Amino acid sequence: GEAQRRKEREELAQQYEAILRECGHGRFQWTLYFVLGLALMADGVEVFVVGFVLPSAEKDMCLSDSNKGMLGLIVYLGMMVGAFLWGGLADRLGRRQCLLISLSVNSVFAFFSSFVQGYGTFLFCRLLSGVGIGGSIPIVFSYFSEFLAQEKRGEHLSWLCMFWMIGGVYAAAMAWAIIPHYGWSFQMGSAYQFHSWRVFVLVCAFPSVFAIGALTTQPESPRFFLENGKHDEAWMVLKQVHDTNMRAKGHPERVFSVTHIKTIHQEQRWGVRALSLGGQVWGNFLSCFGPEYRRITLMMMGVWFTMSFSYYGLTVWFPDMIRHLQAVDYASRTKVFPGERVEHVTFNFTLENQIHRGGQYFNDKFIGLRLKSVSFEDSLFEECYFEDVTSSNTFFRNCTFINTVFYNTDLFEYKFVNSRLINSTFLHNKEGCPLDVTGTGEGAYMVYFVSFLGTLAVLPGNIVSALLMDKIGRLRMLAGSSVMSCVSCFFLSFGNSESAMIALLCLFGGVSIASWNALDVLTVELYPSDKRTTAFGFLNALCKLAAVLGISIFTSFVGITKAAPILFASAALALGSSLALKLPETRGQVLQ
Amino acid sequence: TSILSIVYKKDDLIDLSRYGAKINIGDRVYYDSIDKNQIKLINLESSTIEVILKNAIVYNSMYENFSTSFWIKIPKYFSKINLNNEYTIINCIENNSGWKVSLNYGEIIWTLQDNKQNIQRVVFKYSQMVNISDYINRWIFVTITNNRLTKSKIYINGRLIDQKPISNLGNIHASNKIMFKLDGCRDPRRYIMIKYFNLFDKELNEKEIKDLYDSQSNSGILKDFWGNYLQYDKPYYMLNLFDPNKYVDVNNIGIRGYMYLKGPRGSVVTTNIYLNSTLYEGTKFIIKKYASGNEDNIVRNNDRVYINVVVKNKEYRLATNASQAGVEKILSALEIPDVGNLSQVVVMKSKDDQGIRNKCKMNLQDNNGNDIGFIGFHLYDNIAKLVASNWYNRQVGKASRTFGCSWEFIPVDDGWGESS
Ligand SMILES: *[C@@H]1O[C@H](CO[C@@H]2O[C@@H](C)[C@@H](O)[C@@H](O)[C@@H]2O)[C@@H](O[C@@H]2O[C@H](CO)[C@@H](O)[C@H](O)[C@H]2NC(C)=O)[C@H](O)[C@H]1NC(C)=O
Ligand SMILES: *[C@@H]1O[C@H](CO)[C@@H](O)[C@H](O)[C@H]1NC(C)=O
Ligand SMILES: *[C@@H]1O[C@H](CO)[C@@H](O)[C@H](O)[C@H]1NC(C)=O
Ligand SMILES: CC[C@@H](C(N)=O)N1CCCC1=O
Repeated sequence: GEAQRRKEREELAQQYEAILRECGHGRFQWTLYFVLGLALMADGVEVFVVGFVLPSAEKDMCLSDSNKGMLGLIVYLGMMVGAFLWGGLADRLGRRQCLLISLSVNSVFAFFSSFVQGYGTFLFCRLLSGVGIGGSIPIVFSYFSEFLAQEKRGEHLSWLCMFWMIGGVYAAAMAWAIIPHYGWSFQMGSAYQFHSWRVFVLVCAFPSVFAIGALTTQPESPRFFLENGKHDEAWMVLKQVHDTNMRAKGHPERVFSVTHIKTIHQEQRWGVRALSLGGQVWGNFLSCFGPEYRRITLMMMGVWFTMSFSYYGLTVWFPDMIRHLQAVDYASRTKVFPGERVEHVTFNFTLENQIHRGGQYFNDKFIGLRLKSVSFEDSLFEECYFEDVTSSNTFFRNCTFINTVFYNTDLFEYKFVNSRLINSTFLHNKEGCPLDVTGTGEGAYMVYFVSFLGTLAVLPGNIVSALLMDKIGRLRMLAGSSVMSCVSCFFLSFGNSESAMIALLCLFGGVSIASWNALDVLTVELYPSDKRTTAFGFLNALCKLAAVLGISIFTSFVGITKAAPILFASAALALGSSLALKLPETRGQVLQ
Repeated sequence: TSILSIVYKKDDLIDLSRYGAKINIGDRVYYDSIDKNQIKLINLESSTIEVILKNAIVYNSMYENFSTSFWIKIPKYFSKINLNNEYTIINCIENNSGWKVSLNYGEIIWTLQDNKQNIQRVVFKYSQMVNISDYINRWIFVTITNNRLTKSKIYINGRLIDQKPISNLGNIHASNKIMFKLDGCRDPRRYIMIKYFNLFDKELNEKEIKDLYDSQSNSGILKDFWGNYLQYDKPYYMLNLFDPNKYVDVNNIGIRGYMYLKGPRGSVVTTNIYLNSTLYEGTKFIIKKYASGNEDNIVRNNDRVYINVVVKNKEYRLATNASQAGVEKILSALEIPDVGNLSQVVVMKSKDDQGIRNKCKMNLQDNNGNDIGFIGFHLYDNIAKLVASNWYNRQVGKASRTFGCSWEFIPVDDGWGESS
């Protein structure tokens, strides 16, 4: 029984490879390459949106701690759910069908989140958008693989990873060109406000819609038709590839010589259909953990988890350390004035990064002043008057207020820590958040630039991988890039300034991309066509879970020491490379 | 049934009951100009009131039931010196035996002591961190009943607050002379107001307490926020009882302008002494007499008056166009001479049709004596705009719960101490 079915798969794979060789490489493959590249560009764009809009969304939504982190981590949870779901559904519904459904869901919920005003609703919309976009990479790679001959499969598949970097560059450029315009205050509904980061969200939701539009004009992969017992349309699609390729070549007169293709023999209503689909998907998932594929699946799990953990941890660690260094430099410049006695005189000023200690102000009226990181300590205010006071990161600690009036000020109760107020009046308090929300200004610009630089770092290695994939191999490229990633991880200690962090980020990003390409190609080539999307989606869900874990662990380690992130990244990458070196070789083989 | 009843008379205090209790008053005891029957006692030695009963009415028995009643006004406690500072205000204790009433920070205490030095205490507690208080610097009707067989109970404004058994207490003696002086107060600037002190030789039940409350409430006269009489030619801040976190404000002058409820209110804080809400916010409402023939400045029920409105220390008039869309039509503040025939006249209402005392309400009416309706607020596109409507009258006729037709007048008072 098993031998006959194995022989049938082998002969089907060999005839499919012969047909693909006869059709040849040409315009059809490049058209599908661009379409799936747009589909991958959508995924590449999706991972930057929350990180770029958080500085404005914290003030525009009164976002506290334990809410910014969940917003940052929600896209990966959504991706983890969606990757598994769509990878399971793609082996029973079709690669193109599930890709259209997932991309449409992502587009719809990304459009919905751009107008959402609340936080929990924003969390739900972003989680659903992550679910929609999670299934992009597995389906796209498994869909493009089934149109390539064995002569150049690593090269043509590794060329498909340029669009992820293109999407990252697009996101960085859009953030640089849209977000800094804080003046935009479009008003539709008095209770609601439309800022620039929502426009950025719209522009970042655009490429998924473009991907859907491009994908609507492509045909289903013939291999999925052949596996499911559908022979006529697989022949039609292969023929269409033939005419497109040879018409582009310049010989639109030859005939598709293939007549018959061997096909795998196939052996309340809504609930029954759902139960059948779930059972079949579970069967595919369990057969992924079968006697034939059990060493392979665990080794792939190890490699995916380790590389995802290290990569996402370091990628979230670099900007956090740049911010920490900037904060340390800012706190080093703080001015201190211990003690000052002030008599009747009006006060206007704008003070930044100052601490006034032991002040004694008698009958002082403070009119129209802006405070940024200004702290009054051990001060006494008597018969004072605060009018038109706007403050950020300003606190009154150990202060005593007597007969003072706070008119038209945003000095809320959380800004008086361990203070004593006697006979004081608060009148016409400005509208504001109940707690602190911090403030981000011009320093956003460089952030975009930094992101851009990181994405550009990817550009060289990709080329090299795409130009060398079939020359050395998937295993050797994967190992030789993971080893360099580990070396760059060790080299992290030799940097403590912002420029050093930027250079280190560029080095790591330019080094790890070849390993990621190799893992993608190897995962595509190591599974049968009736389990390719299921296995790829399960491994991608594992990748997203490792991304969550690594991001949390590496962000919890900022400002403490530079040894823990280095140790974690190096150990994980060494384990991943060691596990990857034990994988089988798939170069020079038919797509079985 | 009353043994002691101190009432004001021609420059003295006289006992209404047929006992002729001797009353002597110190040289620093004050009297309010409008309501001389209210007595002010300050924290001094000369600010004293002695009342001497007869030997035949001195409480010396031990099954004898008795009750007391009075009205008290206590200013706000401003600083920590008042904390843990229980001070006696009324004393009838001799040889460590009798009855007494005292005040502490947010507490009114009744104390009974017999010859065996056993103390029984009944306390009424009111907070000071509330946004708007029903007791701070406002008149409070306190009535205390003592049944030697069952219990001793205290009633604030006619409702029971606390009750404690006294069956264990033995024979209670009482002084021949009763005290009215602040005793034991460390605060040198603390005063009280008391009025309408009555004593009865039997335990009052809820019914007689309620009738005494209504009889002494003076239901036919309008009252301000502090419980004092409402007067003409005095600026009052306005408070809505249903929506007490917003104050009356104006934006433009004339018919094109409206007055609305703007919020939120401010706060006055003294770091765990009080966290009250600011009462001196908004626009002042002056009352001008129009048809009241009474010579006094006291605003009585059913008086037909005008309402001036203070905007940037300039006086305008309440008026509305009797003819516009809807029943709930906008009120406006406009120049005094340019009003013409717009509806000005406001009827002041304090008690309902049956005579039950309620808060201050205003009924706008036209020149023809047609009820435009009660004054309140209605929400137009998220703005609480002042409107006169007959919807409130319809609900009153149906005995339904009206929403916003009840107002409160807040004059500036020394017992509140807020900075304007
Ligand atoms: C807190 O204030 C009260 C009331 O004073 C008013 O409010 C102040 C904020 C300020 O604006 C004063 O000019 C106001 O008159 C104080 O209590 C009164 O203080 C005055 C002294 O000017 C005195 O004449 C009154 O008798 C006081 N009234 C009472 C009932 O004691 C209070 O002392 C202030 N607290 C402190 C700690 O000074
Ligand atoms: C602020 O105050 C200073 C002196 O206190 C004065 O010279 C200056 O003109 C003021 N600012 C403006 C804008 O007038
Ligand atoms: C500041 O705090 C210290 C203790 O934390 C206290 O001793 C000191 O009195 C405070 N400053 C003033 C002006 O009271
Ligand atoms: C499409 C590329 C994708 C992948 N799954 O290989 N990449 C590249 C860098 C990180 C990542 O998830």
